Amino acid sequence: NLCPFGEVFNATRFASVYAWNRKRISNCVADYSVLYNSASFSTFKCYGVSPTKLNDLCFTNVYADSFVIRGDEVRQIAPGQTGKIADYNYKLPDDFTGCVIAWNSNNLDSKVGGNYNYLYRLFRKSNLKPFERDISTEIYQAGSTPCNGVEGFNCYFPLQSYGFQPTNGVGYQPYRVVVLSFELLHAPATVCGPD
Amino acid sequence: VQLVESGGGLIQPGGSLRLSCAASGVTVSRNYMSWVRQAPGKGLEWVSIIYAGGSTFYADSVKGRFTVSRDNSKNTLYLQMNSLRAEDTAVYYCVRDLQDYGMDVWGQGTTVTVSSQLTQSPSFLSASVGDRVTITCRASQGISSYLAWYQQKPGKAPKLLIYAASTLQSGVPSRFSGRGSGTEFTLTISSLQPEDFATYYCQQLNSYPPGTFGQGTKVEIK
Ligand SMILES: *[C@@H]1O[C@H](CO)[C@@H](O)[C@H](O)[C@H]1NC(C)=O
Repeated sequence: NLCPFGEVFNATRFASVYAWNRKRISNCVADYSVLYNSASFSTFKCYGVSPTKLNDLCFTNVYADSFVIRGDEVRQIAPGQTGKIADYNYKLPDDFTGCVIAWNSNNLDSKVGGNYNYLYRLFRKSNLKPFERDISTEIYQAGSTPCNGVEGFNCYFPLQSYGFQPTNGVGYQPYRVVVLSFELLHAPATVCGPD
Repeated sequence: VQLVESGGGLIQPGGSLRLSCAASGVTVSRNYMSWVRQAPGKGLEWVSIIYAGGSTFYADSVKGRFTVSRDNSKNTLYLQMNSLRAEDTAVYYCVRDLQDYGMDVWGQGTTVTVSSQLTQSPSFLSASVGDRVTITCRASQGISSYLAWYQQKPGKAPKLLIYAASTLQSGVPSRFSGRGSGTEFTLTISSLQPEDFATYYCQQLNSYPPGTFGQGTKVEIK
């Protein structure tokens, strides 16, 4: 059977980037060219592999990470980047093998007066390691006095909502992102390109 | 809570300075910390930022020449300023940067003298005590509610009034209000008081490039 890419790419809602979703894809035929040839994706950037060679490769498993961020932040979903998203939300490794796919989702993910459902981690003390996921919601201590679960001065809830309104400039508009990654072990290959 | 800048002075072009910002009541290493400067008679210009996790970013006007850094054991922020130019002349402010919630803590500034988009309307306004005063800030694209307002009294550091376009900063008098979403934003002072004669700045939050300020509206007597 064909790999269930539609479940990922056509999901009604995407995850918040701080709580980014990972879907394991396995035991199926992947036709990557159908993704790469699509006029839907404004970003389709592979690292450590060329898109036109994917259909010729077999992997143990494939993984699809997905989430929403601002247009201006899509550039952070790449090896070697810094900023609030790369540092505190979703971190690719410096030498990455995989593909980053993104498309404007203003028609789905903005709302008149604002869609506030999509969040990002604004406050964190240190950077994420590659592929780390932090879903904690402890009150963030910004001074020397402990917060003890109470918000206030120097005591901040660590997540913030994007304000996605349809009239936003493109850099402030929501983008849906899928990062494909590939796994090769001393195990049977379960995801190959079409025969 | 205070930020105390030092290290400024009078120098010729080509020289170097190091600014220090000693913090108390906020922890430099746990915060976004920015440097913002203001040339004499001009508006605010964001210079650099350092993240809690260590990332640094710079205005194009200073890239390659300035370096922001910190010493956690001294709770101190630094700005190393090399290859200084006449146009780097300004007061340099240390600020604690809350991003979506504006720049809420400002130092008093240190003066550097080197010597051999958001549009506010009007640029100048004359008013009387008790007047209702409104100032408008217009963005070049839709920015939702990503706007802050600041007041800067003559000789003083700016003070945060409003963030998220309409949220009153804690401790700020209720006669200040902000409205707007999208491209057009207004600050209203419901009954102007003698202490309210100042210059007001809007700021586009989480902007690209970072730290976009309007050019300021000066509210003056009569
Ligand atoms: C998503 O839905 C569209 C419209 O039905 C379809 O053409 C496209 O192939 C789907 N995407 C995937 C990855 O299956």
